[PDB]
Amino acid sequence: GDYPAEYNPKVHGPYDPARFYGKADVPLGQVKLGELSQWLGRRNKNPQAVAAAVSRGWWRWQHKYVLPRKGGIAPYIQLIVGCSIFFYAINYGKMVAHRQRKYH
Amino acid sequence: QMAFTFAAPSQVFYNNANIRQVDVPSFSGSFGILPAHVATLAVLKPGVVTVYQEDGSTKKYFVSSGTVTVNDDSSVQVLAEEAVPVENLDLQAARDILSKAQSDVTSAGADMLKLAEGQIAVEVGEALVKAAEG
Amino acid sequence: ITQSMKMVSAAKYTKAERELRVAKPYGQGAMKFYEKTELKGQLIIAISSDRGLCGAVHSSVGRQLKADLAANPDTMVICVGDKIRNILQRLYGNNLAMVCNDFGRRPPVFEDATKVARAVLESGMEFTNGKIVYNAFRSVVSFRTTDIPVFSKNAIESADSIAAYDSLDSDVIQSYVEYSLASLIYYTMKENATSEQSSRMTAMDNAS
Amino acid sequence: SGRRGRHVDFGASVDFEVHMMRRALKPELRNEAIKRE
Amino acid sequence: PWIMVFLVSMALLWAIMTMVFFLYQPRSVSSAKGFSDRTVYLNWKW
Amino acid sequence: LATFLKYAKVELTPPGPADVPKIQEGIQNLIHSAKTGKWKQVSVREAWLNTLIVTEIAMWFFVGECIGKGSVIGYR
Amino acid sequence: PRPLRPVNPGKVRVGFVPEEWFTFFYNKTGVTGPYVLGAGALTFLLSKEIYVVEHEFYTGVAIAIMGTYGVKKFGKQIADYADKGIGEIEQSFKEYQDSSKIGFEEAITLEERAQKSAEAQIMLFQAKRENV
Amino acid sequence: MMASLFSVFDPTSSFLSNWLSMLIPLLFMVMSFWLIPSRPQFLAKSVLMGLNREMSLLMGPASFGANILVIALFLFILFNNFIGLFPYIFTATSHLAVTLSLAVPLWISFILYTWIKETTNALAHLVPLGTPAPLMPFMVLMEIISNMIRPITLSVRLAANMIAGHLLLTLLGAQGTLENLYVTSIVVFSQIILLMLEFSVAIIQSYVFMTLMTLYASE
Amino acid sequence: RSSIDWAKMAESVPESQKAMYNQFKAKSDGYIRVSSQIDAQEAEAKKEITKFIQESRGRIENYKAELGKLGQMIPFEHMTLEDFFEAFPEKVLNPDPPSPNV
Amino acid sequence: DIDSAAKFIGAGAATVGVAGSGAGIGSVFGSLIIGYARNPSLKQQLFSYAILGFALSEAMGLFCLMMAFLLLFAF
Amino acid sequence: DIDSAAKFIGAGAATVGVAGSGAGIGSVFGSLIIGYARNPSLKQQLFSYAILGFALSEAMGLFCLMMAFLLLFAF
Amino acid sequence: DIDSAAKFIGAGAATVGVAGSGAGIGSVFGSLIIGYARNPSLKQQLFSYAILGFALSEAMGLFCLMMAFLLLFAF
Amino acid sequence: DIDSAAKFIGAGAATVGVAGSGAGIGSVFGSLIIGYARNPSLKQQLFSYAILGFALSEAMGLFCLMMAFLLLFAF
Amino acid sequence: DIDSAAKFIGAGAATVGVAGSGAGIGSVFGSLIIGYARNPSLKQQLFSYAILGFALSEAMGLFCLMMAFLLLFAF
Amino acid sequence: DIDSAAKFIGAGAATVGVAGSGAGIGSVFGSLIIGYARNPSLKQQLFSYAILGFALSEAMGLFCLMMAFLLLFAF
Amino acid sequence: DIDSAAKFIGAGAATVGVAGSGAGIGSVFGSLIIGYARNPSLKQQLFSYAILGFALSEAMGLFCLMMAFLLLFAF
Amino acid sequence: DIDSAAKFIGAGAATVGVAGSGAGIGSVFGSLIIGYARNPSLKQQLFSYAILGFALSEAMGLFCLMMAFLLLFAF
Amino acid sequence: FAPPVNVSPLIRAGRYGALVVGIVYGSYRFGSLQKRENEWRVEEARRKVIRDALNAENKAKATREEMLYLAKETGVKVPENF
Repeated sequence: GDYPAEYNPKVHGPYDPARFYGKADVPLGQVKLGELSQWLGRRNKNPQAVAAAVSRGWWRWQHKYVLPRKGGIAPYIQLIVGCSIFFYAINYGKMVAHRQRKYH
Repeated sequence: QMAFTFAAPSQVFYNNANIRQVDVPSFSGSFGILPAHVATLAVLKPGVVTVYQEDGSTKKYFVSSGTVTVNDDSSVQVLAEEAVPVENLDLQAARDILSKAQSDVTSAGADMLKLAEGQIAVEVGEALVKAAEG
Repeated sequence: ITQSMKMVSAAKYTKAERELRVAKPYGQGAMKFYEKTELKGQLIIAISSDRGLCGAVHSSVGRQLKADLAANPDTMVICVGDKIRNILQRLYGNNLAMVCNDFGRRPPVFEDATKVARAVLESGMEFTNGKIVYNAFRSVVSFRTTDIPVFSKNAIESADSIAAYDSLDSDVIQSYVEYSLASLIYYTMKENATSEQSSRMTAMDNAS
Repeated sequence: SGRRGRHVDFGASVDFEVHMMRRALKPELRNEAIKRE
Repeated sequence: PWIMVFLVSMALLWAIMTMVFFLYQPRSVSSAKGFSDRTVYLNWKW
Repeated sequence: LATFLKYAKVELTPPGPADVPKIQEGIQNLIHSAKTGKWKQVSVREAWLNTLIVTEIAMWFFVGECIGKGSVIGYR
Repeated sequence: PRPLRPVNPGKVRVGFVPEEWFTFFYNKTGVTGPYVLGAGALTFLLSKEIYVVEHEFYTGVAIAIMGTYGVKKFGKQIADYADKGIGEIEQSFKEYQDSSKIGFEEAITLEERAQKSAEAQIMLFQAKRENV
Repeated sequence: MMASLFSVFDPTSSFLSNWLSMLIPLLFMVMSFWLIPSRPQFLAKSVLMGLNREMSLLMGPASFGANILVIALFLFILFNNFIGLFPYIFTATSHLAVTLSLAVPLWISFILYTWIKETTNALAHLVPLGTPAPLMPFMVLMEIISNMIRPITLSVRLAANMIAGHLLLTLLGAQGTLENLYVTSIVVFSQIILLMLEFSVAIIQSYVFMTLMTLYASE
Repeated sequence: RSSIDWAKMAESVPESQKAMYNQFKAKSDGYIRVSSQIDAQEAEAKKEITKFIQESRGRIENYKAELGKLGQMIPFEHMTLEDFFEAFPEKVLNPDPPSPNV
Repeated sequence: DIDSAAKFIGAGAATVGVAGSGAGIGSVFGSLIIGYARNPSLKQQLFSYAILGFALSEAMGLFCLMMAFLLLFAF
Repeated sequence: DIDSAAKFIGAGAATVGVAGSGAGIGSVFGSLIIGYARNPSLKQQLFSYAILGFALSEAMGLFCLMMAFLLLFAF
Repeated sequence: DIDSAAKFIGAGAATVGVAGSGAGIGSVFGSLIIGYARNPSLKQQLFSYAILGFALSEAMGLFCLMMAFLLLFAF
Repeated sequence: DIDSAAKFIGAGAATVGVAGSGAGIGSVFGSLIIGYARNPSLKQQLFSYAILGFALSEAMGLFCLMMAFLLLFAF
Repeated sequence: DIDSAAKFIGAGAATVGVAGSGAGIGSVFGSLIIGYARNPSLKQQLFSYAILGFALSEAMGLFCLMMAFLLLFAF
Repeated sequence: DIDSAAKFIGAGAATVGVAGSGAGIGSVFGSLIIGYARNPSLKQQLFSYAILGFALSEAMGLFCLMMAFLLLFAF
Repeated sequence: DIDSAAKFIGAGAATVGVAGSGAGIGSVFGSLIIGYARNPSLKQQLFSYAILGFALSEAMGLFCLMMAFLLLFAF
Repeated sequence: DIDSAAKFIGAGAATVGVAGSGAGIGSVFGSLIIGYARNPSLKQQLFSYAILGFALSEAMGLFCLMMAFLLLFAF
Repeated sequence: FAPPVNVSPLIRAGRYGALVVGIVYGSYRFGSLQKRENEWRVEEARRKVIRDALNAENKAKATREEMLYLAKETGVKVPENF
């Protein structure tokens, strides 16, 4: 649980966990869809790599919604609604078994 | 075996005398004091401090204010502020003071201090009206 | 005038010792609560009058106050009498809060003790222990200077001997102090008003 | 009670109680009951 | 799966314990007050 | 709620009777592109916007189906 | 480049939704675009019974009413109480660096006046030769 | 008045099972970056410092450094009770492994520490003070059984209050219609009142578990 | 016809810290109305003055280094816990004493 | 057929345990009156204590209501 | 019949929380008497608290009676 | 004869709210004694509050008695 | 032979309510102890209030006993 | 035979009515403690009134026990 | 074999009178705490009276347990 | 047959005992309010002892609930 | 098969009797609060008396629980 | 917000095409499943009446057997009809 091997504070600067200090890659929102499969195959798919990407996205969310000074209740309501959506997607088998309509 | 001291600042009624029982209307509620009572210190409110003397004769005394102090060696010291018996009281003066206090309460308005003093004089007026009718 | 004022003070001794027939048991029964709790300890009260040619009684009070200043220099002093304030001004004018005046020319009553107690407790100063130094009355020809230890609300609330005293809360102990302190001052005033006159009658007689 | 709640201590309450107690002695004893100050 | 639930709850409790252990606000109060009491002066010869 | 109604007035108009060649030109532009190219040459953000636009358009089918069946929550 | 801390968080519409999710649709369908999309998605999830209105949906309503009431009542009190302590930490922090700079300049004059004793030490032995 | 519903504690709802419903405190963990804290970080620091100051008189010399574990337990209970009451998140304490890990091992550690270090205290805490000779054996047996079942009672209580709250909430929701605005509004209002009661009960339950843990660590 | 500068001589000492001047002030008052030892003491005091001057210069340089460290430090507004633990090496580390509020 | 009948009797017995909750709520609020008679400046803190006690008493009542509804339409 | 018979038994057994309601109401108004004896200037606030406690004890009794009627005509 | 038997059982098991009414009346009148010992100068107001509390306690008992009679006869 | 059986069961259930009368008398006379401990000179009215409170709580107990006898020899 | 069986059930139900008598004895002697703590020189009158309270709650307990015995045998 | 079942129900229902012994024991010893806090110099008489009150409450509870064991093993 | 029926009846009976838990917790927090009326400086120790009493009363009531569930399922 | 059923019902009815023990534990700890607010210097003696009273009330409650587990298994 | 510009006529045209097609498709499907639900409700009512009569007879026999078992257990008299 230390800094990644692509980070050196003499070159980069202070550690922001929401940053990627590795190779300067093409942004995900600008891939021209003809090389998108090669773009998805370019990224490593180890559980360490996907955990690093998930934590980077989570810390980007923290830096946009929590870590600013005037942080409101919006990040926590956002987390609650996302958790309710995801656990409804988990419990969709139980939800579809009861329902309200019979034909629909 | 009770050493009772009833002492107004102008009259001293009992000076460590032997008294069977002392009833005292206090801010902690009216209570009766007997020999080997609990140590308890109480703050007097207007009303009759009736003393059951050891000869079988009971003498009632009003108190304007004061403190009641019961000690663990069975000794009481009721130190009043004004105290003359129920024998000398004028009912009409008590009613006039009560009416004046009620007028001061009604004419106080936003004056919290005058309202408080009118309430105090209302308490004393009710106590005096109640005591003089015996 | 010293021989002529000898019988003037005798009238003011017969109206201050006969008036001590009932003001003395009121002060003995006031301290009996303090005689049982037995607390040891600021606050200093001086008892005098606003009249001159008193001999050395106010000198004795000032001597006792000078002795008291060497023990607790953080004491704010409230005096009954302008002469003690005038004596102690040059000494401790930085530590003089208020001194109650207009006393001595008339025999004391309870309203004076109530006013002094209200002046003591309504100043907002933080005090725990204290004493009221007063010139007690032993005999006509000579007396003794003593003091009564006074206590605040928190001094008796935190006492180890108050636990036997029940039916108590914050309001009862607060309301008991501001009448007991107004009753001890009345005992110091009535004894001092005899000693300040009975020892002045002989000071007028010594020149007679 | 309402005494302490209105920033009035027990000395002033004592004074009012004793004044009203002295004043109820008209025909013989208001003269010989109050020494004033 | 009760052992799995036990391990999950224990790991969550350990994570919360590490979160609480690190949840503090550090403050710097090592100012220059001690330097003012070091008035070193040279003595004199007589 | 008034400003939202003004925005809906601006941006929910049915297509007029005079712009049929323009809408058919756009339809055949999409048809001629997607069978030849221009879909493997569109960025992820732009294609995501196109798919979300298509989904929003398709939602009017279900809204009009709820209009055309009475109760909104399923049939009856 | 060093990170910077903005005063305000990300722009939020409809209470919890990001504003960027709405402004993404401005090049295609303006303002009522995202709202029409959200309304159509809600009506699609309700109509097909994908989003089942079961007993849990009547608890999320009771959660949201209490949740809106608590935020709309205690929101400014708690935020101002919290933001008061952030400044007081900075007030504790600004009493460190400001005092340390002035405290060091005071310590310079302590070292400067220690040299003044050495400056006046020369005249000390020039003052003892007069008594002879 | 009509019917009710049940079977909501299923751990096998999908492939992604309900074990992700216990990791949601990690999302609500306060992750700190800047030197000057944020509003949720400062609020959490104030809450934890207040709890530490309140429980400082109950720590003791044996568990002076174990207050962090007690605070982590308090946060664990609070997050498993508050976020467990949200409608689409299942009750984790319904399965008793969570309450087992929450309550049982610390009691086992405390009773083993008592049995190893102070055996005299272990044999003397069962016997009440001032108890004569003929009053001994029934007190001994009753106190032994009660003290051997007490952590089990605490765990079953900490599960059962949430079980009762969620059952009553689901029962109130199931007896609510949609076409009748009056009945739905009454159901929603009663669920608001019940949710306030359950939130208060959850906070008080976490606080009483923290206080019992601190007082038993003082023993 | 002889006198010294008493003002600088009085202001040189920190009064009570070097009160032996005041005893010398009482001595020199009565004289108002061994030379080689003083010259040797002048040489020794000159060497000690040079030593104290270079020590004071070193202390002044250290204080200037501390002031430069404070000036080069980033402000406490846009600073992180990593930058705080870098500029202040007190830190919280693995081989540290256990505390509740570290 | 006797199982649902005994479920009815069990729920009827199970609803008795709300009596103790009612008595506890009564004791809490009566003692709130008594405690408000002495030092009425602590009104907010004593009302907070009253709500803290009332919530736990009604939680004990809800335990028995839960046991009544578990026997009735859940077991 | 046994289902309606057991509904009768369940209704009778459910009408017991009114005992807890009555005990709570008695405690509330007795403590009103006690707390009005000391500091009687607070008749308004004391009676407001007595009304609140009586209302909540009545709420517990009405919950038990509502369960008694639901065990006789609904469940 | 089974249904009338269970009516009897329910009417016997529903008349134990009189227990709680008796407990509440006892608490009311006992605290009336306690609060008349302390400050007897409010005797009429204390007794009026006692009458109010006893009336509400007997009302809670009469609710259970009404359910005992109306289980056996009416509903 | 089941109707008289239910009469016995209902009477036995009905006689639980005298427990509340017993607890009420206990609280009344314990309050008499407490309120005569202070004010010993009020025993002519404290004992009258205790007699009245005991009479009312025992009257509720006797009404419960009459309810027990009505389920056995009157209905 | 079910008549003697329900006699046994009725006596078992009637024995619950002694719980309130036991609670009344506990209340009267606990308040004997409280009333002897304040002003203990009234020990004889306090114990006479405590014995009166014990007798008047044991009367309710013996009433319940006699009801149980009567249902078992005399009824 | 109905009557053995009845004796089991009567024993289980007669063992509810021990609740009153528990409540009375709690009342008398909590009041022992109260009455020892005020005036603690009378611990001898306080503990004597508290043991007497506990003995009588336990006597009521043992009377109920004896009635249960007699209802199960004598009649 | 009737075994599971009596399991329902016994569970519904055994869950009554949380009424005493509710009454005890109400008494604990009511006396907490009374004990905070005087001496508010002992707030932490008052809260500690109130939490102790609440936990022990809830332990007894949940022991009743635990025995009810043990009677219901495990047997 | 009615014997095992009645053992179940008697076990539940016996487990009702822990209610008064929970109420007594609540009473003794609430009076520990009100006896520690007054005279806090006797904390050790007051907590010792609380432990004794809680132990006796818990002994009564576990006697009820033992009579529940005795009918269910050994009677 | 930002001032609104008119939507390019592909979202509007497809939107209203889907709207009108959804209206007519919903009408057609509602009519067809209304006929289907009518006939399904009729046959379900028939089989439900038959099943309810069979279950009522079975439950009457079950209650008779339960009352006989209760009479044999509790020892009460056995009525000639139950």
